[PDB]
This record gives sequence, structure tokens and C-alpha cells, in this order.
Amino acid sequence: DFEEIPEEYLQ
Amino acid sequence: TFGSGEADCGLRPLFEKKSLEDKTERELLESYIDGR
Amino acid sequence: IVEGSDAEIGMSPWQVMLFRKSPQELLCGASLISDRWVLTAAHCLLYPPWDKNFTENDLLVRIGKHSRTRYERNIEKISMLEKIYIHPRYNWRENLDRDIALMKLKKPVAFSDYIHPVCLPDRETAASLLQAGYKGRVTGWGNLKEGQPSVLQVVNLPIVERPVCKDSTRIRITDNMFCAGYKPDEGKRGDACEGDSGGPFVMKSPFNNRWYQMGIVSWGEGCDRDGKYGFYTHVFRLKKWIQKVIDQFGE
Ligand SMILES: NC(=[NH2+])c1ccc2[nH]c(-c3cccc(-c4ccccc4)c3[O-])cc2c1
Ligand code: NA
Repeated sequence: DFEEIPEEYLQ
Repeated sequence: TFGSGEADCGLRPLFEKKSLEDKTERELLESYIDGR
Repeated sequence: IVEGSDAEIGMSPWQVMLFRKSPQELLCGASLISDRWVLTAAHCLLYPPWDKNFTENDLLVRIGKHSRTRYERNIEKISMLEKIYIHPRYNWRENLDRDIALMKLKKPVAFSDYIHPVCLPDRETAASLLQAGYKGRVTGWGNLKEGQPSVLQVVNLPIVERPVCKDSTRIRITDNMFCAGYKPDEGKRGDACEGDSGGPFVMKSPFNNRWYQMGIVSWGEGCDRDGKYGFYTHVFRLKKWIQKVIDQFGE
């Protein structure tokens, strides 16, 4: 249900 | 951070800082036994 | 939040979302108390009964939000955690006594019209505001019934007399908790619910116009059931612990 968040915040 | 604290804490940019009230804060203040 | 309404934009600029990386899901609510520290409920991070034990690396903090599921580009900030500190005497075995934790962000966040810290109360403010009958406000993206909201919800609840709180459950209440909610006989409803844990219970000081975080959403038995109340961690009673880790490990 959540929208994708920018890859930079997982890394 | 600590007591009283941070400095500018608790003053919302969009409300207190502009002297605007949100729609139900009065409910809170009215329950603190009136302000007079 | 049950029987609450949608919040207004910038109404709770200290509200934080603890977001899990994989699966990507809302975990709990939390609050911003300085540009590098977040306050939440310890059970959101450690709850052995259900094998819950999260580490820095498993979480993300999303600040400045309104919408629950959307990445609010240019409005919210996502930070990583440097360290997590759980209260050394958090009691997960019996009644979630001292259900509080602090998270240090990797880098400071900048305040904006949507990101602003809440104040932590001082003995005097706690003294004058934590009185039965006085209302506080709870916010969160938790369940609406015992679906989920699209926007942050808010509900104002009166603090309840401690005997009434103790006589509503079989759990042992401690002085580190307080309960709030309407009585079956008050014809008003409202309560926090699953997903709201960790979030803030705040009050607005009529003396200096500032908002103070008096409690943290901790637990309840069901959501908005008549005769039951929600329990919150008493922030002022745990403030010396807060002060200590902050000035012992940063600011
Ligand atoms: N009615 C209330 N006042 C209330 C408040 C906070 C709550 N949190 C929860 C909750 C339910 C299941 C799991 C968690 C949980 C457990 C471990 C880690 C994170 C959340 C909850 O916070 C229900 C719950 C109910
Ligand atoms: Na109730």
C-alpha cells in the first residue's frame, strides 16, 4: 500500500 | 530536547507563529477550566 | 485513531513515522523533540513475545508527513538512525512500564513549515496540565477501527482519574502511565489504535502558548471500547532519563 521511496534512503 | 527546552519548540510555523488557530485547539483550552 | 478527524496541514509538525525498510511498512508513530532526536515507545522496537527486535539498520524515520502511503516529495524528510536507546527498565514482560525509547538521527534535519519540534514538559507544566478533565491531543496513521486513513488523524481526549483507569483493567498501572478517553457516560468517543503506538499525546499551555508532549501512545485493550481507556507513557516522569542520554550521547 505504501508508495516507493527513493533508493538512496535504503542503500 | 530538555525542559522548556529546545527554544522555539511547540510554536507551529503555520499556526502560533502566524497567530492562526487550528479548528479544535479551543476545545483543549476550554477544558483547562477557562481563561479569565 | 478511532473517531478522530483528518489533521490540518502543519497541525502536528513534530509527528514522525517509523518506517520499516523490508517489508516497507508503517511500524509506529514517534515525535521530533530536537533536530537530531526522536522519541517513541520502546515496544515499537523491542517486544520479544512477538520476536520484535529492530536495529538501526532496519528502520527509517519519515518527518513532515500528512499522507500515510505517499512519498511527499519536497515536503517530507527521511532520515536514518545513528543509535537507538531503549529505557534500561522498560518492562515488556509485564505491563510495558517505561515504554519509551530515543533515536539519534544520522544527520540533523532542517525545520520547515511542516517539520518543527515539540517541547518536553517541565515539572511546572506537568503539574498544571496533567489534571483529570483536561484534554490532550493524539495523532497518528493507525487503524480507524479495532480500515486505515489516507491522512494523519487527530482526536482530543480528556485525561481520566487514575482510580477510574485502574478499575478498567486487570493490568497493573504504574505512576509512569496515565490513561485518557471518554467515559461510557460522556457520549463522546475516541482512542488511539494499532499503528498509533509511539506517537505523541500533547497539550497546549495557556500560559505561553506552546505545545508540550505529555505522553507517548503505549497500549490499550482493543480500540475505543466502552469502559476501557488508552494508556500513555508519562513523559515528565521519565525526563531525567531523556536528559541523560541526550547530554551523554549528543543533542
Ligand atoms: N487502543 C489503544 N490506545 C492502542 C494504542 C496503541 C496501540 N498499539 C497497538 C499495537 C497492537 C499490535 C502491535 C503493536 C506493536 C507491537 C510491536 C511493535 C510495534 C507495534 C501495537 O503498538 C494497539 C494499540 C492500541
Ligand atoms: Na473507551
